[PDB]
Amino acid sequence: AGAALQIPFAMQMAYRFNGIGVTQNVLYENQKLIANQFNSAIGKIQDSL
Amino acid sequence: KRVDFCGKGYHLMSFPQSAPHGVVFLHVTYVPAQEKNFTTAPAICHDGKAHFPREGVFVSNGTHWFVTQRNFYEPQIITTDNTFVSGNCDVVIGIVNNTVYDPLQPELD
Ligand SMILES: *[C@@H]1O[C@H](CO)[C@@H](O[C@@H]2O[C@H](CO)[C@@H](O)[C@H](O)[C@H]2NC(C)=O)[C@H](O)[C@H]1NC(C)=O
Ligand SMILES: *[C@@H]1O[C@H](CO)[C@@H](O[C@@H]2O[C@H](CO)[C@@H](O)[C@H](O)[C@H]2NC(C)=O)[C@H](O)[C@H]1NC(C)=O
Ligand SMILES: *[C@@H]1O[C@H](CO)[C@@H](O[C@@H]2O[C@H](CO)[C@@H](O)[C@H](O)[C@H]2NC(C)=O)[C@H](O)[C@H]1NC(C)=O
Ligand SMILES: *[C@@H]1O[C@H](CO)[C@@H](O[C@@H]2O[C@H](CO)[C@@H](O)[C@H](O)[C@H]2NC(C)=O)[C@H](O)[C@H]1NC(C)=O
Repeated sequence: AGAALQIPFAMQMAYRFNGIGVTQNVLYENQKLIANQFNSAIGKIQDSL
Repeated sequence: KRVDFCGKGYHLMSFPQSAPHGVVFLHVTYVPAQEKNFTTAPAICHDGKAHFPREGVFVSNGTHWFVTQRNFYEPQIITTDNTFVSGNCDVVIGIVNNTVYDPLQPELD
């Protein structure tokens, strides 16, 4: 909707959780689990394809 | 609420008009501009407790910290009523030490 504005990835992810109804408190305390799950899922989908 | 369904940017209003064999839409759109740089932080540590913003974001012009809304810039003094606490800050990454003002303690004097 305009010129691009920089933002750290963690805060964008926090906004995305806040959008769906889960408060941002949850994400900041489980960063490692989310990162590991995301990496495993993307590797699995690559292997499946 | 869907992005770019009618108009480019945030949508406010629309006006219809007729044509010989069609319709013409006038969309009114809101576009931000004239941005700036700021230094952020995820949460604030104070007296062993971690404070998060309610609806906004922590910014710092260089010496002091403030909470502002995402799409506009009006700094406000950090208080204990526009933020909320959840647990102690020892696992959060990006924490910064600072103080949190409250009205009740100065009021009681
Ligand atoms: C929530 O689920 C995650 C993943 O399903 C759990 O994390 C795993 O926990 C097991 C149990 O020891 C470990 O063997 C795995 O290595 C963990 N995975 C990762 C990616 O860390 C987590 O323990 C669950 N938490 C709760 C409270 O149920
Ligand atoms: C960042 O903002 C703070 C808050 O306004 C500034 O601190 C004030 O600066 C003014 C001068 O413009 C003084 O009169 C005030 O006494 C200062 N304190 C407060 C609480 O208002 C600070 O100067 C700003 N930083 C920079 C680099 O401009
Ligand atoms: C943002 O990235 C920078 C770049 O690595 C981080 O700076 C490092 O900070 C650690 C401890 O604070 C130092 O030991 C490193 O030497 C720093 N790196 C450099 C290149 O100077 C910074 O910590 C990151 N910010 C956050 C919140 O993680
Ligand atoms: C924020 O405050 C905490 C608590 O005072 C600081 O943690 C202390 O840091 C010093 C120096 O690294 C250690 O010697 C102490 O053992 C730490 N704990 C306590 C209870 O004093 C912390 O360094 C401050 N700064 C940051 C960036 O967290």
